[PDB]
Formats: sequence, structure tokens, C-alpha cells
Amino acid sequence: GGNYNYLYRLFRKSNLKPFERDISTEIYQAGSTPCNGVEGFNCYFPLQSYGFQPTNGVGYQPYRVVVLSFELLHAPATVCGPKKSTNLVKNKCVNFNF
Amino acid sequence: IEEQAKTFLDKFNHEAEDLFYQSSLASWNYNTNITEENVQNMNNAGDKWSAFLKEQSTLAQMYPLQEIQNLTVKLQLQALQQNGSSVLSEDKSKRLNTILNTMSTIYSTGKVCNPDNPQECLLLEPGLNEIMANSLDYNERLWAWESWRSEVGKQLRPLYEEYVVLKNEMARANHYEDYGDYWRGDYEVNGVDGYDYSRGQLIEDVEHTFEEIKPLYEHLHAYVRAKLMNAYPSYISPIGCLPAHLLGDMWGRFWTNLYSLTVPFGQKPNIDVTDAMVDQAWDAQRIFKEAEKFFVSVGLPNMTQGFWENSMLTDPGNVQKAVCHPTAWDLGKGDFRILMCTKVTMDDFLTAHHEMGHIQYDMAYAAQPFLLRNGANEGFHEAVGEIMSLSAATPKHLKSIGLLSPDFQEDNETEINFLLKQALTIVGTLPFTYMLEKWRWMVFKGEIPKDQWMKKWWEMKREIVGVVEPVPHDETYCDPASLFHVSNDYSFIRYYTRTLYQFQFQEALCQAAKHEGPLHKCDISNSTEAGQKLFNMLRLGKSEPWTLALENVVGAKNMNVRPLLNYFEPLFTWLKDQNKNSFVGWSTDWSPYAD
Ligand SMILES: *[C@@H]1O[C@H](CO)[C@@H](O[C@@H]2O[C@H](CO)[C@@H](O)[C@H](O)[C@H]2NC(C)=O)[C@H](O)[C@H]1NC(C)=O
Ligand SMILES: *[C@@H]1O[C@H](CO)[C@@H](O[C@@H]2O[C@H](CO)[C@@H](O)[C@H](O)[C@H]2NC(C)=O)[C@H](O)[C@H]1NC(C)=O
Ligand SMILES: *[C@@H]1O[C@H](CO)[C@@H](O[C@@H]2O[C@H](CO)[C@@H](O)[C@H](O)[C@H]2NC(C)=O)[C@H](O)[C@H]1NC(C)=O
Ligand SMILES: *[C@@H]1O[C@H](CO)[C@@H](O[C@@H]2O[C@H](CO)[C@@H](O)[C@H](O)[C@H]2NC(C)=O)[C@H](O)[C@H]1NC(C)=O
Ligand SMILES: *[C@@H]1O[C@H](CO)[C@@H](O[C@@H]2O[C@H](CO)[C@@H](O)[C@H](O)[C@H]2NC(C)=O)[C@H](O)[C@H]1NC(C)=O
Ligand SMILES: *[C@@H]1O[C@H](CO)[C@@H](O)[C@H](O)[C@H]1NC(C)=O
Repeated sequence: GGNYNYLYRLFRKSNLKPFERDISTEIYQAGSTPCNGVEGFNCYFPLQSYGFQPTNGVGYQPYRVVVLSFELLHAPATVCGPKKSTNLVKNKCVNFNF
Repeated sequence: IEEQAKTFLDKFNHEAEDLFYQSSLASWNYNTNITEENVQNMNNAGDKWSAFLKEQSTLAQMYPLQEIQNLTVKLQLQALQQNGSSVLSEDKSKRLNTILNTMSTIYSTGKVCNPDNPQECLLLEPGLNEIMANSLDYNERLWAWESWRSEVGKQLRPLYEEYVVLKNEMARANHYEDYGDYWRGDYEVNGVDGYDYSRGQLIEDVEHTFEEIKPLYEHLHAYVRAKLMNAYPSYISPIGCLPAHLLGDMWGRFWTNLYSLTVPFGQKPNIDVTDAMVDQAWDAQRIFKEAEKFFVSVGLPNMTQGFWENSMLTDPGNVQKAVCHPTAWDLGKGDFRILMCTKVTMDDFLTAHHEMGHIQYDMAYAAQPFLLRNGANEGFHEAVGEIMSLSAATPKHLKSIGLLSPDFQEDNETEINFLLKQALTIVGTLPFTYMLEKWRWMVFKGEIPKDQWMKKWWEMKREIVGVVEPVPHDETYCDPASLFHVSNDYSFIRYYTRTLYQFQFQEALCQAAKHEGPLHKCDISNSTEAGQKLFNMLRLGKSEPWTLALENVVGAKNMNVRPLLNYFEPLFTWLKDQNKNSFVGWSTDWSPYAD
């Protein structure tokens, strides 16, 4: 029947700055005529909804996305990879790191 | 301003794709599982699509059309701004729909009763089509031909006269001169630097291409006439026209039921691979999987993998009421389904290749906007489907796909049997199609007044087609309206141009696949360069003029009849030797009653 809860914005005045976010819901104004908060020609609601349905060809089915962004300000340190450990060989000239 | 029209169409392109989807998804559930709780499920969901489109149509006239520069956004705007009906008065608009419903139900429910038994009565499709396709009795074919026209066609005569007046009013309010000029608006092309095409230019290109088929059609008409005199002696003149009730069906549209009387060498079996399919235990799925391997052989994509679950390749395991008719569906959102009820036969092995060709055409232009997702004209869509069927019916393809003894010998006697069966369907329908649209074009513009409709109809049968009526018909009959496409408001010139595009595509692809022999032995398997020649047209849609689409495959800007004649030159050479003692041509003075 269509999952109409997943919307996207399809009209904006100007492209976003990187990592900028815009949740407003003002009536878009395409033409020169002012809109006064009501719909009509050249006065469009700015949000559309994917109507997802299970019998959609691939490329029409929902994909979930996660974007990891590593940043490095100027602190002293922070999270990082894990650390591997081997075995301790007692009794033998060895090259060690503790 | 033009940038407001672009923002108009993108709201259109995302409300339409969803509303067209579920209006076509509900039409799938009715077609594959019939209840009445599905017919009411598709009538309200069908009307939400139609009510939405007239709301956006009346919004489209706020933008002018000549203040636009981009050709693509102009093409989308003109296809949506089209008024069509609704230009009439609101009491004339309901009179036109009453006529179209009355003419459609006369054709489907009209009955003919026997004069020896008035309690037995036949409909057209069960019983009257079987007499015209199977009988060899002269008196029974003459009864079924005349009684369909005198009992059903006489009811359509006062309805078709009122239909011409109301359709010319609707066409002249949309700035055409008549309704025939409205039908020729599909082939019109406006201002794309050298690729233009006028709506009156279609009339000369049909008549210029037709006078090069008349040498080939005259030798086919003379050979069939000489073979019909053995089947009906004392009924056919050796220098005259053919009687209209001895042609294989009700209207003489196809001559394909005359093959058992006109076969050149009846002691050679025409090749039929149906027994080799049931000897290797081929299921329902093998016929499509070998069809998908044909298209991936030429360099075309696989099926979409939603194609295999959602489709219904047979009638179900339930005794399930579901219109069983081969077709290809394009519901939207990249969801392609094929609906057919396939049996293990070489017939449905071939129409599997035909119906997959509609899918591969549909998968290619799916990146265009919504209003340009059709064929480039009305004739391209069926023509791409039938060059897939010609390449799969060759014995060269059948012995490499595993279905023919590697020790098979094709002789020159079986190629004549195959080519003559093709010419009874291809060449035999071309003067019928040309004559019928020429008659309907002259009726709409008024060159034929209504006191000469049936006089000019039968003069054009004797002169162009070479077919004479067995009983004289005055102006109380309407013999064109007894055909389906005339009484159900359909255009008929799409069957003429599709036949010419089909051999232009096939000859252009076989020069790219490096063929060496005759054109009728060709196969485009294992190539890649031919598929690249085909794919460059398939992805255009309606975004380009159709004359620009033809040069991407053929190399010309117009339809041409010389590739059609090169297909039939082995038959045309053999036909001119069988008509050394015959008379080629016909007389328009002889009649089967005029002695
Ligand atoms: C034809 O399809 C309809 C709906 O798709 C089927 O009707 C009902 O479908 C619902 C599912 O929403 C089931 O819960 C009901 O049991 C179905 N009705 C009945 C009477 O079974 C319908 O069953 C389908 N036709 C056939 C012959 O199965
Ligand atoms: C108007 O025409 C221009 C070219 O005549 C189209 O521009 C192309 O647009 C697509 C995507 O919109 C780009 O990927 C191409 O690179 C553009 N081509 C050029 C040469 O810049 C434009 O799409 C047309 N307008 C619409 C609404 O389709
Ligand atoms: C479509 O039909 C209308 C008549 O219903 C034609 O006249 C238009 O009338 C409307 C008002 O109902 C005006 O807004 C338009 O300006 C009129 N036509 C235009 C745009 O000049 C109209 O001409 C028809 N449109 C077509 C496709 O020719
Ligand atoms: C099929 O090919 C054979 C072999 O050439 C043809 O037989 C020849 O026919 C001509 C004309 O009748 C004769 O002059 C030759 O002598 C025949 N050849 C032999 C070896 O006898 C045959 O006519 C061809 N059939 C068709 C339908 O084209
Ligand atoms: C055309 O394509 C078919 C399908 O790939 C080729 O058929 C193969 O032929 C070889 C030897 O003739 C066999 O060993 C393979 O088993 C066949 N494959 C299949 C899937 O049946 C065929 O050879 C190709 N034609 C040419 C000239 O390369
Ligand atoms: C098409 O599908 C077959 C298996 O079904 C696969 O082997 C082949 O690689 C596919 N074609 C392409 C171009 O990936």
C-alpha cells in the first residue's frame, strides 16, 4: 500500500552548504508572485514522499545509508582502532614492546 | 517564463509516477485473478488517475507554448496541454460517448441466425470466424459473409454518420482541418534542424512506397488466383478480381488461411519444432530462459530479477479466472511483468521472444521523464518486437540452441514454402491497410459525400486490392464499420508503417552482424556491434524526433520499401516463373453476378 512516511525535500532557494541541515516547511515560491502561505500555481509545498512498495524494481527500493566522518580538530587525542596482543615468551633474548 | 514550466513538470513527474503505479497495479490484480471485488477495485483506482490528469491538463494552459526554447520541456508540455475532447459542448460530449458505446456493443453482441433453423444463432468470434477460416463450401462462405454485413453492418450506418460529424467538430476546435489530420499528428515533427515532417507529408510517403510493392503484389495475386481455381471451379475468372468471401477470413485482411490451398510443395513438411520440446522435458521456465540468453547474447541486460517472482508465466494451479492473453506490462517504478499462459509449442516459443522484446524496449527508455516513455511513434513498438521473432524462427538459430538434428539439410524447396507463408501475412495485408486508411481520410475531409460512401468503397477494392464483391451493396450498408478498428475508434496506419520499419531494422542489423547470404536466413546472435546499433535507438523514447531515431539504426530519415523487397526476392524470382502462362493483373469490370 505504500510507506508514505519517508519524505525528501525537492525545492530550495539555494544548494546546501556541506553538512548543513534544513527542516523548515515554508511554502516554496517558484514564480514571482508572492505566496502568502497558501498553495497554488508556482506556490508549492516543498516536501515529497517516497511511496515505497515491496513490488518495486531494484533502484526503487529503500536503501539505508550511514556516513562516517572522521574529523581532527586540535585536541590531545581521541578514539581509534583497537590493539592486538600476542604471547609472552619467558626465558629467551627477545624483542619486546610493552 | 520558461523556468516556471520546469518547476511545474517536476511536481508533475513525482505525483504522476505514483498515481500511475497503483492505477496499473490494480489493473494487474483484476487481470490475473477475476472477481467483481477486483473490478470495483480497479474502477475507482482507475478514475483517480484520469481525474488527476485533467486537473493538471487545465493547469498547463497557464504556460504559453511558443515562449519555450528547450526542445525536451516543449515536448512534455505539448503532450499534456492537449485538449482532445472537452472542446465540445457538454451535451455533444455525452452524445459522442453514447455512440461509441452503442457501436462497440453491436460489434460484440450482434448475432446471425440460420434461415433453415432460426433458433440457432452465431456470434462473430465463436462460430462465424470459424466458418470463414475453415470452410471450403462456396455457399456457406457466401452466407456468412453477406449476413454479417446485412444484419449488423446496417445497424452501424446511421451511427457512423453521426460519428463523423462529431469527430470533425472536435478536431476543428483543436486547430486541425479534419479528424484524419488529427490522426496524422503522431508523425509530425516541428523544428529540429533538418529532421522535420509534415502531417500532409505522410500521405505522399505512403503512396510513393506503395507503387513499388505493386509489382510484387500483382504476382502474388496472380499465383493465388490460379490456385483458387482448382479449389473453386466455375466460380473464379482467370483475368478478373478475387471474390471477397474466399480469402480466408471475414474481411480479407490476412491471406494466412489460404496456405493449405496455395502451398508450393505439399510433400515437404514446413519445419516444426514442438516434438523436440516435449522430448527433452522443457518446462514453462526453459522457454524464457533461452529467450533471456538470446538477448544477453547480443549485448542487452538481463531480466530485472523481480521479473521471475511477480510474473505469471502460466495459467495458475488454481482453476483461476484470469484473462489469458500474451502481453507486456510496464507498471512503473522499474517493475516489469509479463502476463501470458504459455504452452510447450514453437508458437509460444516465438511469442516469448516477441513479448520479451517489448520488455527490453521498456527497460531502455526508463531514464527519460514520465511523459516521454513511449515509442518514438506508434509504429516502433511492435516493430522492435517482431525482429526478435524473425531471428529466432530461423533454422540456423534452432540448431545452435539445441532443437535440430546437427545433420539437418535445408533444401531450396522448403525456403519457398517458408517465404510464401510469410508473404500471405505480410504482403497480403499491405493493400488492405493502404486502401482502408485512404478511404477513411477522404471521408473525414469530405472528398466522399455520404451518398457515395459504399460506391467509392467498392471501386477502391477492385482497383487497389483486386477484390470484387459477390452481391451489390447500396447506401444502406456500411461495410467498413463491420471491422473492429473502424467501429471501435482506432487508427489503422500504424500497421502499414510497422511492416516497413520491421525490415529496415532487420536489414540494418544484419550488415552489422556481417551476414553473407539472403536476408531471410539472418540471425543476430553472438554479436555485440549489432546490439550497440540497436541500443542507441531503444533508449531515446520520445525525447527525439522519430526521423532522428531512424538514422541511429538505418542511416536514413524516412521509411523505405527496398529492405522489404530484398527479403522477398527469392520468392519474387520463383513467382515470375510460375506466371509465364498466366495473366498478371486484373479487370475491374468482371463480377461474379454479372452474367
Ligand atoms: C483474488 O484476490 C483477492 C485479493 O487479492 C483475494 O480475496 C481476499 O484476499 C484477502 C487478502 O487481503 C484474503 O485474506 C481473503 O481470504 C481473500 N478472499 C477469499 C474469499 O479468499 C481472492 O482470494 C483472490 N482470488 C482467489 C480465487 O483466490
Ligand atoms: C535543457 O536542455 C539542456 C541541454 O540542451 C539539458 O541539459 C543537460 O542536463 C542534464 C541533466 O539535467 C545534464 O546531465 C547535461 O550535462 C546537460 N547538458 C548540457 C549540454 O549541459 C537540460 O536537461 C534540459 N532541460 C531539462 C528540464 O531537461
Ligand atoms: C483548449 O480549449 C480551450 C477552450 O476550452 C481553448 O481556449 C482556451 O480557453 C481557456 C479558458 O478556458 C484560456 O485560458 C486559454 O487561453 C484558451 N486557449 C489558449 C491557450 O489560447 C484552448 O485554445 C484550447 N487549447 C489548445 C490545446 O488549443
Ligand atoms: C532447387 O535446386 C535444384 C538444383 O539446382 C533445382 O533443380 C534444377 O532446376 C533447373 C530448372 O528446372 C534445371 O535446369 C536443372 O537441371 C535442375 N538441376 C538438377 C541437378 O537437376 C531446382 O529447380 C531448385 N528448386 C527451386 C524451387 O528453386
Ligand atoms: C553462439 O552462442 C552460443 C551460446 O554461447 C555458443 O554455443 C556454445 O557452443 C560451444 C561450441 O559450439 C559449446 O561447447 C557450448 O556448450 C555452447 N554454449 C551453450 C550455452 O550452449 C555458440 O558457439 C556461439 N557461436 C559462435 C559462432 O561463437
Ligand atoms: C545475467 O545473468 C547470468 C546468470 O543468470 C549471469 O551469469 C550474467 O553475468 C548476467 N549478465 C551480466 C551482464 O551480468
